[PDB]
Amino acid sequence: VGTTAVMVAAARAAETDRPDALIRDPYAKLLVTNTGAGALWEAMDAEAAAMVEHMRSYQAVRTNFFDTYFNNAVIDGIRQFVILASGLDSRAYRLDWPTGTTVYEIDQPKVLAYKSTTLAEHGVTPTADRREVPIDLRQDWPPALRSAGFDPSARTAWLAEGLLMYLPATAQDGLFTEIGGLSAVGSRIAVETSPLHGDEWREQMQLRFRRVSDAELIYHDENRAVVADWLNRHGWRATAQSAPDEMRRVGRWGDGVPMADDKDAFAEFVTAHRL
Repeated sequence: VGTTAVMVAAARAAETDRPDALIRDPYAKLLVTNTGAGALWEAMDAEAAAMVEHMRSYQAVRTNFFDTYFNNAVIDGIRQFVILASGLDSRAYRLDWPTGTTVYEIDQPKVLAYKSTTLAEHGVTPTADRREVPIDLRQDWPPALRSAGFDPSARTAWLAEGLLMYLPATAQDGLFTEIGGLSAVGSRIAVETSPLHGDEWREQMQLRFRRVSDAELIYHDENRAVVADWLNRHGWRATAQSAPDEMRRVGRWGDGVPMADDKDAFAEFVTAHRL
């Protein structure tokens, strides 16, 4: 399990522990006790403190956004879901799924094995029809998804959280092309984009974070396609909500964190419907 997947699960666990929790992930603590970096993340001036509060709030708001997306897909009758690079995401376990729902998780086999076994040791299994698809997304993943039972003729809700910023710009295009090729009319996708001008942020976040213990986007590319624009010319109707706009909407934006005035330092949450 990567460092990033642990950190964001730790954030969800931290949110969940509060009385005023925006989201509740009963499985996140379980999942980061059993790696050991959520001891550090569980443990961890104004700018520095504002950075830790931002990490927690951004993850809460992001989680709430994608949860709402899946919940609304369920309401709209969609019964096939795909979580791309599912990591430590516990949505297949914690969200309410109607009978007849299938939820595919695609990620590398060691990540999937860690999550399922860790959850088992705690007596946790899913109620919904959860299907693992062990493959790397930079490789030929569509046949793997199909062999797991995926029906391309059915409406799908796809999720790509915390992924694109860790993929080379050329990989992003190929990913979306494959998704389009597997998507029936009325399918949807929600994705967290890579920030428009956003490698610098991780460094002042790394620096502020490194003072908290005491006590990088290697693929950042100026030529990366804008996601909403790309989807809107490849068979989708796509719109974007900036992460700061979303954080403001629910009263969770702290303007005290460095680069607060730079909306380009933050992801957008793009939602799209297949035409």
